[PDB]
Amino acid sequence: HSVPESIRFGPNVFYVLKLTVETPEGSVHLTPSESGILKRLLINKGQLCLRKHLLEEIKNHAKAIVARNVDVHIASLRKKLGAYGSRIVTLRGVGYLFSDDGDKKFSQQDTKLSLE
Repeated sequence: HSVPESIRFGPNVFYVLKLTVETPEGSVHLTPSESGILKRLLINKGQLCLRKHLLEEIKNHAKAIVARNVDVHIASLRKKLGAYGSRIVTLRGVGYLFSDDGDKKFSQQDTKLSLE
């Protein structure tokens, strides 16, 4: 297991602590409450999670301060987030399988500055 602290999906990078994804043209902002849901799922990045239990992850980080539920906040997130919004898979039997890729990003070294 490896807890990542960044997002890299194709030609678009998203920060888990910035809430802003840089696009080819420029940048793209979004709501931290909706992007917060994808931020909690990014901590796992491809894992078997539950729905109701997910409320505990979105509740621990503002249970949407502008909605009625989290499931409805993830839908609007699909607008700001992008292709990552669809990442959250709701299997009718398994639960929540936000299958992304798997290639985590464990910050092994602390720096990199030497001849090659």
